[PDB]
Amino acid sequence: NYIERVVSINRVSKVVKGGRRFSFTALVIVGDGKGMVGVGYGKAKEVPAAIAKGVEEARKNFFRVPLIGSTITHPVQGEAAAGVVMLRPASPGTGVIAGGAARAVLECAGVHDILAKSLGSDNAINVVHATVAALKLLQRPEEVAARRGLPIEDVAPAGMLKARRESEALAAAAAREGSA
Amino acid sequence: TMTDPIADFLTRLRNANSAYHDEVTLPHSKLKANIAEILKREGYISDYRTEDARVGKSLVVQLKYGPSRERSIAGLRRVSKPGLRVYAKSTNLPRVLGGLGVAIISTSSGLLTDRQAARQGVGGEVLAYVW
Amino acid sequence: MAVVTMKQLLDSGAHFGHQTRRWNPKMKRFIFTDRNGIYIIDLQQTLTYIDKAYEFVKETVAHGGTVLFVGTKKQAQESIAEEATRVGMPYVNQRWLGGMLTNFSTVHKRLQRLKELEAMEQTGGFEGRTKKEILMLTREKNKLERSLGGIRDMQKVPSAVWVVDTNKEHIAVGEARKLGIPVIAILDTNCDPDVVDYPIPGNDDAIRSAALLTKVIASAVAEGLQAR
Amino acid sequence: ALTAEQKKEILGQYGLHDTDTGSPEAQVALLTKRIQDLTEHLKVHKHDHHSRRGLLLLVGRRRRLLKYVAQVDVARYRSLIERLGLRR
Amino acid sequence: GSVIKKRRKRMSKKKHRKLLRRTRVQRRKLGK
RNA sequence: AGUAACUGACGCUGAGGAGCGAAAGCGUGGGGAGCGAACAGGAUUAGAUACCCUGGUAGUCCACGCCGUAAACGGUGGGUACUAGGUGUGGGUUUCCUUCCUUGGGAUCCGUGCCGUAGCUAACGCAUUAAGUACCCCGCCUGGGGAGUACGGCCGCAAGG
RNA sequence: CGGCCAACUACGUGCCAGCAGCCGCGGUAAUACGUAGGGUCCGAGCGUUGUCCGGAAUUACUGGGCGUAAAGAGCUCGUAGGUGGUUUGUCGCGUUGUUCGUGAAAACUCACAGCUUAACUGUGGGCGUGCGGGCGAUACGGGCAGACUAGAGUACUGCAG
Repeated sequence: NYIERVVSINRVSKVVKGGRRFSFTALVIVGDGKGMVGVGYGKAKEVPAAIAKGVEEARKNFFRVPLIGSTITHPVQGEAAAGVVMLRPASPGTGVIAGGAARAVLECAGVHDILAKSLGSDNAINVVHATVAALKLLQRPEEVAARRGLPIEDVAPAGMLKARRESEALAAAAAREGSA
Repeated sequence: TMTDPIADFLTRLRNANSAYHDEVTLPHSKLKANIAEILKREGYISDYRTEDARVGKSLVVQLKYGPSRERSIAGLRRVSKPGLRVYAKSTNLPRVLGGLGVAIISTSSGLLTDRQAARQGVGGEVLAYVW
Repeated sequence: MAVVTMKQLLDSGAHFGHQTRRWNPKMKRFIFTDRNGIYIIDLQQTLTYIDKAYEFVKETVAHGGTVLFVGTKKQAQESIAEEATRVGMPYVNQRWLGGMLTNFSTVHKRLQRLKELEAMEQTGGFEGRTKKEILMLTREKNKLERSLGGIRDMQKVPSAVWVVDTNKEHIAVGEARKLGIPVIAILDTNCDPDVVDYPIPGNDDAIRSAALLTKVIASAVAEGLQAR
Repeated sequence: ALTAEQKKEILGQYGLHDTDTGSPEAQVALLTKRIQDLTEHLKVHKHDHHSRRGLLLLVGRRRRLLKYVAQVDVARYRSLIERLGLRR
Repeated sequence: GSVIKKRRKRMSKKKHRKLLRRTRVQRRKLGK
């Protein structure tokens, strides 16, 4: 039950003694819609073979995306070969305000109301890595309190707890209203 | 020559933290002594000590690392550098890591952090971010 | 818990291993002093990790964790040959052909070809053709039994904790780490201790320290083999 | 350069006590003696371009020291200039 | 870098000095 | 480099400004063995204003001035603090054995090389002599040609900058 | 009505006629040129021009760079300027809290009301990011009067070039 987003198809061709040696590459992203995404680069001689090989590589590169409700915790800015992305949280009811390659990763993780920007290279491959690096630089409310050796409320702000606390109650009741 | 001992206090800590050093020896000063107090209370370092040396005193800062050998400081940044002084009014204060990271602000009431200035309504000159 | 007596550790010697040109440590507890140009391995830090590793394998093997056999350096091959044969396990002596645990979709069919050729040989297909093919048939059979020996019984998505020749098979330990069940080794003093969760200080050239260490773990995994 | 006795004569006569060697009085008095000797050398070795640079690195220092005396005290700055014969 | 950029600028330099040489006496006339 | 005797922040950078600045080149006066732009022939070639060969003048040299530009390159501005090491080499100091010399080893200060972590880079690669981590001050960049050209101005005997 | 970019086929000529914001479509068979048939976006409106902002983090304070892509002056000395080791005493200029006066209406906000709804109109807060007074505060920068020796500079003894 993962949504799959193909973001690029490029036909690369090595030149050999008799001509060229064309081949295809794909950059599909696989995401579960709740905060686990992975990227995958599959190269093959045919596009349906390339899209497939990218997929099996993607499913094995999953990693948790720390969410509060349906939006990331704090502003962040990661980097890749030359890509720069500016993930920043937003209030509920905003939509995924992101560009070309950043949308695919963000809409596969399941973040819903986030602001982004692409401040560097505009490649499909590099921007995908840049947003992944920015998402890996993310923290958690209970994790930071663990590092600094303090109770949670002395570290994270009151508004951050309210949003986190509310998300528990809304998710819990709808879960027990569909299971019980 | 040296133009910002507050800056080298932070860059010694950043270099030493990345290299997994366990002690950092710095020249001692009243301003640097007070900053180390805030880092200890907010829980970013373990302990600090003011000893003596050939000509003056000396600060040693016992750094803290996690039980699985992970860092306790995600980074440090100097804000108000010489040649561009950054003062924050009491109603527009900076917010590091959204609300998780913390800042050090030098105001008339003493070296206070980000949350303390909001609870007391005073403002002053920003010094640095630690998160 | 020391199986070998404390005084006989002094008679055995624990101050060997390398010179001051190829030391690459990052821990200031594993450096005692510097004399003779040879660093001093601390016995206290050796026995602490020895007991911790002894307990961890004890918990692992009682529940049913597996560790397989490997070895390539010239002062450890003949040691494990006796131990493996007594315990019945096979061993690999020459080649950890790089990319064997990740590439089980290629080396598995090699185990099929051997069993296809072995079943071909048990049938008695000898002289229907030239003998050059059968000469190379036994050459690759011996090559496969020389390079891949312990893979005969597993069929169980292996667990790997043993590491041999850390420094010179530095990419053989990576291929284990892509699916990295925790690993142990006899510490090469030029190898970074932090990467391996149980860096056991030993000697990278001495057969006495090589054989005794793998004999201790071989006995430890044996008691858990008996008490299944 | 200056012999040890040549310096010891200038040092005592200009210094503020029987021990000083780094007072601004002592250094300006020493540098002025070195400069007057060097520019006597450059009057017959016109092309000594590398030794003229050493002359320039000393006059720059002497002006640097003289500026310190004038800042810390005007009376002691005038007393040094007149006793040595400089202009600024 | 590459030498093509240098011999691209070198030709404009070489051509211009030729122009000054050819018009050396005429320039000193209209310069009065 | 050693001793810390001496003053007690006197530091750093530095718009304009000033000095120094390979080679070629200019002026006045000397000098000129070899080498030699220009210039003659000889040869190769379809053609040789060239490579090759035989000759040869300014120059190359000295004294006093001028010019002020080079791939004037580590193509890397100056100062300061921190961040694993291994091996060479050039200066100055000293403990462990002493033959009582020194490549005996040990430690520390200052240069100069090769390799190699963390980190950085588009990559090549840099990596305690950073292109790593930070602070201060200056110069410079903003698509390629037109063009570092024209016009105006400053400097220069001129070439020209 | 190609990708951007919401919307595709037949027919008439084929380097012509033409289209065209960029890549680019027309060398007698085109989703891109005229013609019809369908389709999308709007709608008393729809397109093209001219101008500005945006995307352009493409003058970057927020928010960039200089080894090889454009970018470190050929190198030093130094004027104005910028910048400032440890510490004690003091002022309150910068900095900061509160208070008073202003910051005139409309405008853009928020709330409410009235035009049959809206456009439009009215009432009350917010704003008016600042300026001039009084009352504190003294952590930082700074002015003043001091104090140290770790920076910098002298001294003495050697040393290499």
